[PDB]
Amino acid sequence: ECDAKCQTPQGAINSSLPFQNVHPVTIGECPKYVRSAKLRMVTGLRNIPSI
Amino acid sequence: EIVMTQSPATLSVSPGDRATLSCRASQSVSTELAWYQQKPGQAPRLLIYGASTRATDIPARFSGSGSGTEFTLTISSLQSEDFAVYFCQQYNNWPPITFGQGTRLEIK
Amino acid sequence: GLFGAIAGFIEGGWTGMVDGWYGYHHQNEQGSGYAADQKSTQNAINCITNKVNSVIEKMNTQFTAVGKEFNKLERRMENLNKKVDDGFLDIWTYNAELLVLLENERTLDFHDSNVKNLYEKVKSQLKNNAKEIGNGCFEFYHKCNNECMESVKNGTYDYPKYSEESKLNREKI
Amino acid sequence: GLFGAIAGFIEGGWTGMVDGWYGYHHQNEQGSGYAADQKSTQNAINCITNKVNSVIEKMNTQFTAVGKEFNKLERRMENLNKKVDDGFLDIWTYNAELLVLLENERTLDFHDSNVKNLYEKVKSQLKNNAKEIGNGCFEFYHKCNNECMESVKNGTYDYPKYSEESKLNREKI
Amino acid sequence: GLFGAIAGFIEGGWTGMVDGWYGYHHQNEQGSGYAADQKSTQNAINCITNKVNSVIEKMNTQFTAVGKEFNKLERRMENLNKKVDDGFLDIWTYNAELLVLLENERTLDFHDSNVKNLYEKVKSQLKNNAKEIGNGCFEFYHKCNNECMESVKNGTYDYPKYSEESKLNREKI
Amino acid sequence: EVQLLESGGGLVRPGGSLRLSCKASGFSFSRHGLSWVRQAPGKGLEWVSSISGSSLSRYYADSVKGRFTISRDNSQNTLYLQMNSLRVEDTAVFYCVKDRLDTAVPRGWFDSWGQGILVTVSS
Amino acid sequence: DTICIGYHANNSTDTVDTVCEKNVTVTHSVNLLEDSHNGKLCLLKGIAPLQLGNCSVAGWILGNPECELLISKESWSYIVETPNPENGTCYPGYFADYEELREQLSSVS
Ligand SMILES: *[C@@H]1O[C@H](CO)[C@@H](O[C@@H]2O[C@H](CO)[C@@H](O[C@@H]3O[C@H](CO)[C@@H](O)[C@H](O)[C@@H]3O)[C@H](O)[C@H]2NC(C)=O)[C@H](O)[C@H]1NC(C)=O
Ligand SMILES: *[C@@H]1O[C@H](CO)[C@@H](O[C@@H]2O[C@H](CO)[C@@H](O[C@@H]3O[C@H](CO)[C@@H](O)[C@H](O)[C@@H]3O)[C@H](O)[C@H]2NC(C)=O)[C@H](O)[C@H]1NC(C)=O
Ligand SMILES: *[C@@H]1O[C@H](CO)[C@@H](O[C@@H]2O[C@H](CO)[C@@H](O[C@@H]3O[C@H](CO)[C@@H](O)[C@H](O)[C@@H]3O)[C@H](O)[C@H]2NC(C)=O)[C@H](O)[C@H]1NC(C)=O
Ligand SMILES: *[C@@H]1O[C@H](CO)[C@@H](O)[C@H](O)[C@H]1NC(C)=O
Ligand SMILES: *[C@@H]1O[C@H](CO)[C@@H](O)[C@H](O)[C@H]1NC(C)=O
Ligand SMILES: *[C@@H]1O[C@H](CO)[C@@H](O)[C@H](O)[C@H]1NC(C)=O
Ligand SMILES: *[C@@H]1O[C@H](CO)[C@@H](O)[C@H](O)[C@H]1NC(C)=O
Ligand SMILES: *[C@@H]1O[C@H](CO)[C@@H](O)[C@H](O)[C@H]1NC(C)=O
Repeated sequence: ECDAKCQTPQGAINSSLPFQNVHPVTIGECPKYVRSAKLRMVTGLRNIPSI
Repeated sequence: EIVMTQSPATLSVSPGDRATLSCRASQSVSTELAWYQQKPGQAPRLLIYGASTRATDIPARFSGSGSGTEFTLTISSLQSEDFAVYFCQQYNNWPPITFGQGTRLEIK
Repeated sequence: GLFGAIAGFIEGGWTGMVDGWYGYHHQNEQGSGYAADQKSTQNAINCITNKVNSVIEKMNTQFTAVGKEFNKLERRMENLNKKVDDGFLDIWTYNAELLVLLENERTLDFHDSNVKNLYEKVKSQLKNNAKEIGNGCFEFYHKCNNECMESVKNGTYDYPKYSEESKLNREKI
Repeated sequence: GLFGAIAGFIEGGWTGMVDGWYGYHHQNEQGSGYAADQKSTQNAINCITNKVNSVIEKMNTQFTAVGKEFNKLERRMENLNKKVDDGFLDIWTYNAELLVLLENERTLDFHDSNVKNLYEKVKSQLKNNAKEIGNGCFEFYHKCNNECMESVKNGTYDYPKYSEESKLNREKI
Repeated sequence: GLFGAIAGFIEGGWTGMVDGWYGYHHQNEQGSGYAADQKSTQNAINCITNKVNSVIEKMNTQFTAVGKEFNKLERRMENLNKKVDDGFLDIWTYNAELLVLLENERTLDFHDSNVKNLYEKVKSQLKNNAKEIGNGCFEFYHKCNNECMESVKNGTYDYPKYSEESKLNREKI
Repeated sequence: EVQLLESGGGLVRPGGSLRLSCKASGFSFSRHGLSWVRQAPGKGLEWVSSISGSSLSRYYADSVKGRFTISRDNSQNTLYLQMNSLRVEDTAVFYCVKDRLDTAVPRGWFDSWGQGILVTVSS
Repeated sequence: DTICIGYHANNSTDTVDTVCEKNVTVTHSVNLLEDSHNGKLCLLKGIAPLQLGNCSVAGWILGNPECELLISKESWSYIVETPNPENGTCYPGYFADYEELREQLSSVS
C-alpha cells in the first residue's frame, strides 16, 4: 500500500519526468515509453579540472 | 596577513611507521596549498602542489589530504631519508606568502 | 584531444571559486582573491533552466489504457493495435532523442559565447591601459587598488583619470 | 530587469525611423536626421519570412474523417480510436510548440547579431578617424559633409584622403 | 544577388587547394602557393559528419506490416487503418523535413563561423606587424621567410623578435 | 633539466648596497616569473619578493617594503636583487624560485630551487 | 596587477552526449528518463485496487466456488491478475463477448 502516479506490470514509477523506459504498459497519468537508454541535458559548463 | 602554524614541533618515530603532523590555517585558503621538503644540507624541494597531487619524480609514499582550515599530511612509510624539516605553504591570497615554523623528525 | 575539439580561447577553468559560473581572479597589492560576476550567472541560470522547464512542463498527460486483449479469431485488431503503438514508440524515441542532442549544443554554445562577450567587455572598458599577457589575462600598467579593480566589475571606468597614468607607462617603454 | 537579461550593447531603439529595421543617425553641419540600411533589411526580411513560410507551407493537408460511432457491444474499437486520436493530439501539441519556442530564439538572436555585424562594418571602415563615444555612436574628428557621410553607408571610404586630416586631430590633442 | 544576401567577409573561395577545407596562401620570397589548416579541417569534418550519423543512425527499425484487407461489411476498420497510416505519414513528412531545413542552417552557420574565428586567430597573433590590405589578406611590413611564416600556422609567434623590425617600418612611414 | 646559478654573496655593512645575480636556463624565462625567499639561521623561510613576466608586476614583503628593488633582463635571462639599508637581522641565505606561469591561474608554488648564497652583516 | 577570466568547474563524473562529440563530462546535468521501479503495486487513485488470487475475471464474475476472498473489495481503480490464472470457469464452454466484459469491468465505483 502506497501512493503512485501510475502503475506498471513490474511496479510503479515516481516523479513527473517526461519519459520512461521501464515498460510500455502503464495505468494512469505518466509519460510515454522510450526505447532509448539514457538522455540528459546540461546546465553548467564542460568539466575540465586540469590538463 | 594569512597566519599559518604547525604543531607539535619535535617528534621521533621508528622508521617505516606512520606519523602525521597538521598545520593550521587562518581563513580557508580553499584547497590551494603546498608542502615542501628540506633535507639537512641543501635547498628545499616541492612535494604536493594543490594539496592533491605529487610533483615530478616524487616517491608516492606521501599523502596530500585536507580541505579548508583542517590540513594534514600523512606518510605511508618512513625511511632514513624522510627525516627532514617540513614546511607547509598557502597561496590562495598572494600579496604575501607565509611559511610554517618547521617540524623536525629524527632518530638516534 | 578533446580540448582541441573545442579549441576555446580559455583553459580548462578553475575550481576554487564556488559562488558563480563566470568570474574574475583579481590580483593586486594587498588584494588577491577570486570573484564572481553576479550579473551574468543569474541571467544565464534562468534561461538555461527555463529550457529544461519548457521541455519537462510541455509533456501534457492524460489517462491512457494498455494494449487490450483479443481472441484468436480477431487477430487483425491485435496487429493494428501493435502498429499504432509501435508507431508512437518509434516517433517519440527519435523526437525525444534528437531534441536533447540538438539543444545540448545550444546550451554548450551559449556557455562558450557567454565567456567571450564578458571577455570582450573588459577589453573595451580599458584598451591602452592593459597588456594581453595571454589566455584572457590582462596586466595593468598603472597601479590599481581594490576600489579601482571593482570599476572593471562595474560598468563604470574613468579613462582620462588613468590615461595620464598610461603616459607614465609610455616613459617606461 | 528585462534589459539586463539580454545585456545588449544597444539601447531600446528609436521610433522616428520608419523605412527599415536597421539604420543610422548621421549628423553634420547642414545635415541631420535618420536613415536606413537598405542592404541589411531586405536580406533580413526575406529569410525570416521564408522561415515563417516554410513552417506554414509544409503543413500538408488531406481529407480527414471524424471519430466514427460504435454500438455498446464494440467498446474495444472506441477506445482504440480514442488512443490513436489522442496520440496524434499529444504529438502535435509538443511538436508545434517546441518548434515556435526554439525557433523564436533563432530569430531573436538573428536580429541581435545583425546589429553587431553591421556595427562591426562601420568600425573597420574607419578606425583612427573616430572616437568610441558610447553605445554604438562615433564622433568624427574631421569635418564630414553629406557626400562624405554617404561613404559610410556605401562600402567605399578613402582612408588616406582623411588620414592626413586626422593629423590635424593629433595636433588638437 | 545571392552573395549580397549572405554578405560574407570573404569572397567565393578558391579551387587550387585540395587538401583541406580552410587554408592559407602564404606568399613571400622564394615561396608561394596554398596550404591547409589540419587543426581545423579534421576538427570540423567530424562534428558535421556525426550530425549526419546521428540523424541516420537514430532511425530505429522493426518488422512492419502492410495495410491489411477487409470485406465490404467492415469498412470502419479500413478508414481507421487509413487514418492511423496517414497520420504517421503526415507526421514524418513535417518532422523529417523541418529537421534538415533547420539543421542545414546550423551547419552553414558553423562553416561561416569557422572562417571568422580562424581569421581572428591570425589577427591576434600579430597586430602591428600587418596591414589590412582587404578581404582577409594581410601584408607583412617585415620580411618573413617560410620558417617565419609557419609561426602563423603554429600557435607560436615571437612578437618582440619582430617588433624591433616594425620599428624599421615606422621609419618607412 | 632546469639549472639556476646565483652569485653576489659576502659581507656587507649596514647602509651599503648589494646586487645578487640569478641566472636562468633550461626553461622559457620570458613566459615564466621568478621570486626570492630568505631563510634566517634556525628559523623558517620568509618570502621577500616575486615578479611576473616582462617586469610589469612587482610585489614586496611588508618587512622590506619601500627599500628593495628588483629588475629582470630577458636577453641575459638573469634576475637581480637590488637593495640597500642592510639590517642586523638580515643575515640569511637567499634562494631563487621559479613561479609556475604568467598567464596561468593558481600561482605561487615553486618547482625549481637553486642552491642560493649567503649574505651577512657586521658592525 | 592582473585580472583574468574563467568559469567555475567542480569535480563531477556526470556525462552527457551531443552531436559534435560524445561521453563529454559536465558539471551539472538533469535527466528526463526514469528507469527505476519500486517493484510493488500500490493504491493509485485513493482506492485500493483488487488483487485476483489464482483467478480470472470470468471465473470470479460467474462466482466460482474459489475466489471467495475478494467479495468485500467492491470499489477499486484497476484489476490485477496472475500470469497463468488457473481457477477460472469450472464447467467448460465458450464465454461470449469475453473481451468486452473485461474492458467494461476494468473501472467501477
Ligand atoms: C562600483 O560599484 C560599487 C557598488 O555598486 C560602488 O561602491 C560604492 O562606492 C561609493 C563611492 O565609490 C562608496 O561611497 C563611499 O563611502 C565611504 C564610506 O566611508 C565614504 O567615505 C566615501 O566618501 C563614499 O561616499 C560606497 O560605500 C560603495 N558601496 C559599498 C562599499 O557598498 C563603487 O563606488 C562603484 N565604482 C567603483 C569604481 O568601484
Ligand atoms: C556612394 O554611393 C552613392 C550611390 O550609390 C554615390 O552617389 C553618386 O556619386 C557620384 C560621384 O560621387 C555622383 O556623380 C556626380 O554627379 C554630379 C552631378 O552634378 C557631378 O557634378 C559630379 O561630377 C559627379 O559626376 C552621382 O550623382 C551620385 N549618385 C546620386 C546622387 O544618385 C556616391 O558617389 C558613393 N560614394 C560616396 C563617397 O558617397
Ligand atoms: C612550428 O611548428 C613546426 C612543426 O610543428 C616546427 O618545425 C620544427 O622546427 C624546429 C625548429 O624551428 C626544427 O628543428 C630544426 O632542425 C634543423 C634540422 O637541420 C636544425 O638544424 C635546427 O637547429 C633545428 O633543430 C624542426 O626540424 C622543425 N620540424 C620539421 C621541419 O618537421 C617549427 O619550429 C614551429 N615554429 C615555427 C616558427 O615554425
Ligand atoms: C516519490 O517521490 C516523492 C517526492 O516527489 C518522495 O517523497 C517519495 O518518498 C518517493 N517515493 C518512493 C517510494 O521513493
Ligand atoms: C568532490 O570530492 C569530494 C571528496 O570526496 C566529495 O565530498 C564531493 O561530493 C565531490 N563533489 C561533488 C560535486 O560531488
Ligand atoms: C566515457 O569515458 C570514460 C573515461 O575513459 C569511460 O570510463 C567510460 O566508460 C566512457 N563511457 C562511454 C559511454 O563511452
Ligand atoms: C496459486 O498458484 C501458485 C502457482 O501455481 C501456487 O503456488 C499457489 O499455491 C496457488 N494458490 C492457491 C490459493 O491456489
Ligand atoms: C484449481 O486449480 C488447481 C490447479 O492450480 C486445480 O488442481 C484444481 O482442480 C482447480 N479447482 C477449481 C475448483 O478450479
